[PDB]
Amino acid sequence: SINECLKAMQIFEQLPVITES
Amino acid sequence: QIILEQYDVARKYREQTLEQDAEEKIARNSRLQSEIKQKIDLYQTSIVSINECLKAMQIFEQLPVITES
Amino acid sequence: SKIAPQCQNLREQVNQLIELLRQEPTLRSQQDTSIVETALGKALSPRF
Amino acid sequence: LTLLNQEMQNLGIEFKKYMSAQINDVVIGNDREFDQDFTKLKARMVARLDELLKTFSVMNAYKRATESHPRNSTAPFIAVLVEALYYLANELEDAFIEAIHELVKNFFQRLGDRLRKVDCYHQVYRLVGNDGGIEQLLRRAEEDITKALVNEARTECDRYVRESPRFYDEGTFSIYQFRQTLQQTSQGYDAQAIVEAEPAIKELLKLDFEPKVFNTVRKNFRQTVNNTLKTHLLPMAEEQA
Amino acid sequence: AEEKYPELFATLANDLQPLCIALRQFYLENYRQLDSQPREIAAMKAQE
Amino acid sequence: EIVFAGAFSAGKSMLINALLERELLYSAEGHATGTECHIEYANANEERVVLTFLSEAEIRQQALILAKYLNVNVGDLNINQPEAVKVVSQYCQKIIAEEGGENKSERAKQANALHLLLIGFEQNRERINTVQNSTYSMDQLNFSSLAEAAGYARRGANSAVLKRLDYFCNHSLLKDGNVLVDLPGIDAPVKEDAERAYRKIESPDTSAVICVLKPAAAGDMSAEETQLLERISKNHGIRDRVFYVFNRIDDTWYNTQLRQRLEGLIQSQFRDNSRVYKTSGLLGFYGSQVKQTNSSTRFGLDSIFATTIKGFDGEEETPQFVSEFNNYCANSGKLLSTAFRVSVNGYETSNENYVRILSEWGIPLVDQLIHDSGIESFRSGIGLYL
Repeated sequence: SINECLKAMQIFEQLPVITES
Repeated sequence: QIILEQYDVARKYREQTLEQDAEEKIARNSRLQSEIKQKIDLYQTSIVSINECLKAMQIFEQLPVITES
Repeated sequence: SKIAPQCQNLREQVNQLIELLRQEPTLRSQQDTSIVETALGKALSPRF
Repeated sequence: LTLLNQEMQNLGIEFKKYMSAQINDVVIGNDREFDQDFTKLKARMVARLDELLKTFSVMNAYKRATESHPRNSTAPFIAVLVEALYYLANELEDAFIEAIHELVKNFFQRLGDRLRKVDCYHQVYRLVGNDGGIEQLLRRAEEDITKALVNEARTECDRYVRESPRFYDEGTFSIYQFRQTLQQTSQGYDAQAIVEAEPAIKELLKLDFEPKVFNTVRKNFRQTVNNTLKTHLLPMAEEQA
Repeated sequence: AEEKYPELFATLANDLQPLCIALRQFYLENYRQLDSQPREIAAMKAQE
Repeated sequence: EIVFAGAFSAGKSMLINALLERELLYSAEGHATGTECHIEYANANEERVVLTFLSEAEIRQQALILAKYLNVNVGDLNINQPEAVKVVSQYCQKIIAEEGGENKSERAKQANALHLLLIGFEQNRERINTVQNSTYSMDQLNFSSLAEAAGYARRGANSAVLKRLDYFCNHSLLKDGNVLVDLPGIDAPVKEDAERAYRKIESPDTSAVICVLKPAAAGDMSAEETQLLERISKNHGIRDRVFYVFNRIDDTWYNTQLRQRLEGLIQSQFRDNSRVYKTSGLLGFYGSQVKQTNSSTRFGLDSIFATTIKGFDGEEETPQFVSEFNNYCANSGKLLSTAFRVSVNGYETSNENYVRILSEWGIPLVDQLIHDSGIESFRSGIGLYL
C-alpha cells in the first residue's frame, strides 16, 4: 500500500518480500 | 564483479515503473515546448504590425521570426 | 498629422513586448526599457 | 549470458593495459620509430636556423619594412632590425608547424596499423559487429592533440622577438655606426651604404638567437609532446572502455 | 515638419532593436534545445 | 517556512503588507526594531492572534543603548517615574524643535524612537513582566477583533513594546500551508539578534529565503549586505534555494545614473537570473487598498488617507502615495505606452489632480499600476516553486 500511494507521484520504491523458498 | 553480473535482474525489477517515468517525462517536455510556441506567435503578430506601421514612412525594418525548424 | 490606422494601436503593441521581457525571469537582468519608454513618449504627442 | 558479461569487462581492462604500455614506452624512448622522427625534427630545425641567418640579406628586410607602411616610401634606417626579428621568428615558427603536423600524423597511423593485429582489437570485433567507435574517437583525439601542440609552438616562438641582453652588445656591433654612413656620407635616400654593415649584424643575431632555440628544442619541447600525448589519450581510453 | 518629425520614429526603431534582438535569440535556443530530446517512448526508454 | 530578510527600515514590513493586501503590520520608519511576525491560514470563524512583550532588563538595555547613542544623562533612569519621563519627554520635544522634526535627521529619529519607546513603556506599564515575556490572546486582553488588535498594534507606543505576533487569517496563499516570517535586520545594534537571523537562515528547516537588497536605490553593496552575500554565495547548501529581490525600483524610473549602475551590477554579479525579481512594495500595497475605495470617499482620501491627508496648517498634505502617483503618471513613463492619456496640470494641487485623474479613468489605471508593480508575478513564482 505504501508503494502504491507513492506510485502516483514519486518513483522511489521500497523493498518487497516474495518467494522466500 | 558479482554486483555487475546481476544487471539483468535490476532491469526486470524496475521495468514495472520505467514506462510511467518515460510517459510522464515526455509529457513534461511537450507541455513546455508548446508553451513557447504559443508565446512566439504573440511576438510575431506584434512586430509585424510595428513594421507595417513604420512601412508607410520609414524603411527601418525589425527582425521577424519564421521557419524555426 | 500622419495619424494612420496602423499608428492607432502602436501604443498597445509596444506594451505587449515589454510584458514578455518582464515575464522571462532570466532576461530581466538585461532590462533597459527605460530608454525605449522616453523615446516612445516623444513619438506620440510630439513636442518640439 | 553471464559468462559473456564477464568477458566484456576483461576487454576493457586489457585495452587500457595495451594503450598505457604503448604510450609509456614512448615516454621512456624505447619506441625506436618515434625517436628517429624526433631527432630528425631537431636536426631540421637547427639546420634551418643556421641556413636562414647565413643567407640573410639586409635588403630583403628593408623591402619588408616598406610594405608595412603603405603610406610611405622610405624607412627610418632602423626598422631593418625590427623586421629581421619578425621575419626570422615568423619563418622559424612556420617550420615548426609544418614538421609537427607530419610527426603527429605518422605516429597515429603507425599506432593504428599495429593496433589491428593485437587480439584485443579483433576479439571485440569477433564478439560484436562494429568497431565500437575506436576510429571515430581516435580520429577526434588526433585532431584535438594537433591543436594544442601548434599553440605551444606559437606561444613559445613569439618570445624570440623580445630582444635579449646580448642584443645590446656594443662590442659586437654599435648602433651609432649609422652616423658614419649618415654624417655626410649617404647623400641619397637609397639605403645602399648600409649593406657594408651586414657581416657585423649577422654575428649579433647569431649570438642573440643561438640561445633561446637550443634551450627550447633540447630542454622543453620534448617534455611538452610527451605530457600532451599521455594526458589526452588515457582519459579517452577510459571513456572508450 | 519634414525632417525632424520622421526622425523621431527612426530613433524609436533603433532603440527597439537592442531588446527585440535578445528575445528572438533566447526563444530559439530554448526551442531548439528541446527538439534534441527524443519523442518516441521506445527511444526514451532505451536511454534510461 | 518563508523567510524575509533585509536591513533595518528597508520596507520589509511594508513589503509583507503588500503581499496580503492588508495592513496587518506597520511600516513606520525607525520603529520596526526586532519585530518578528508569523502568519498562518485559519478559517474565517477561527481567525485570531497572539502577542508577546519585552522585559525590563532588555528595555533598560535598549534605553541605555538609546541613551548611549543620544548621550542622555540616564543615571539609572527609572522609567517607572512619570517625573523623569516628562523630563526626558521635554528633552525629546526640545530636540525635536532643535532638529526641526522627528524625521528630519537620523539622530532626531532616535531621540523620537526613545521618546516613543519611553512613552510606549509608560502607556503599557501594567502588561509588562519583569523577566518572562508576557503572553496574552485577544480575549485575555479584552481585544474584540483583529482590527482592534491591528489598530492597537499599529500604534507606535504598542508596537515598540510587542516582541512577536502570531497572526491567523484566511487567505488563499496560506491555504496550502505557507508560513510568512519576518526577521530583524542583521545590521541591528544587538549582535545576539544578528546571530539568531543567521541561525534561522542557515537552519535546514527553512523552505525558502527572500533577500531584500537596498543597492537598487543606493547603487552599491553595504558591508553588512556584502557579508550577507558572501555567506550565501560561499554556502553551497542553500545556494539552490535563494530568490533575490530588489525593492523600491521606482527610484530608478526617473534617475538614469542609478539605473545604469544597477543594470551593470545585475549583469555582472547575478548570473542566476532565473530567481531575480524586481518590484516596489510601497506602490503595490497602497494601490491594493485604493481598490477598496471609490469616488464617494475621494478614492480613499476621506477614508484611507484621511489621516495622512490632514495637514498641520490645515492645508491638505499630499500623501507619499499621491505624490509618487503624480510623478509616476508624469515622468516614470510606464503609462507612456498605455491607452491612457493622463495629463498633469501645474495649476492644480496634488490632491486635485489625484481626484481628477481617478475620476477620469478610474480603476483600470490602478490595475495597470499594480500589473507594473510586479508583486503579482513574484507571488506566482514562489507559489509555483513551493
